[PDB]
Amino acid sequence: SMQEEDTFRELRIFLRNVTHRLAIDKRFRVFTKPVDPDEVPDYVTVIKQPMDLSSVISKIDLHKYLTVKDYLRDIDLICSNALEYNPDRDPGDRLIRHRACALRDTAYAIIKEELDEDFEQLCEEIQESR
Ligand SMILES: C[C@H]1CCN(S(=O)(=O)c2cc(NC(=O)CN3C(=O)N[C@](C)(C4CC4)C3=O)ccc2Br)C1
Repeated sequence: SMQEEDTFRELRIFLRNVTHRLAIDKRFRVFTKPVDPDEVPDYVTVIKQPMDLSSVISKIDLHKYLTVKDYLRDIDLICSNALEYNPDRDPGDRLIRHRACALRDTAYAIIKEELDEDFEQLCEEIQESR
C-alpha cells in the first residue's frame, strides 16, 4: 500500500539522520569512506563484507533496509570488521577498536532514545508480509 511505502520512507529519513550524526562525529571519520584499495590492497582479501557509513547511505537510498534491525546489522559489521582487521595491542589498533565500539554504542544509544518500538514493530510486520 501507499501507507506501507510511507512507513518505509519514514524509516529511510530516520536512518539517514542517524547515519549523518555518526558521519559528522570527528571520532568516526575513518569509518565514513570505504578502505582505499591502493593504500590497503589486502583489506578486500581479509574482510569478506566491507561496510562503511557511505555504503550504509547508499543502501538506505537503494531501499535495502526495511527494519532498524537490518540497519544495525550493518553498524555491527563496521564494528566487527574493525575488531577483526585491527586486533593488535598497539595503540593504533586499540584506538580504531575503541572508535569502532563507540560508533556502534552511539548508533544503539540514538535508536534507544529516538526509535518508537511500535514503528520498528510495524516495519517488521510489513517486511514479514512480503
Ligand atoms: C585500514 C584500516 C583502517 C581502519 N580499518 S577498519 O577496518 O576499522 C575500517 C576502515 C574504513 N575506511 C578507511 O580506512 C578509509 N581510509 C583509508 O582507506 N585510508 C585512510 C585515509 C586512513 C586509514 C589510513 C582512511 O580513512 C572503513 C570501515 C572500516 Br570497519 C581498516
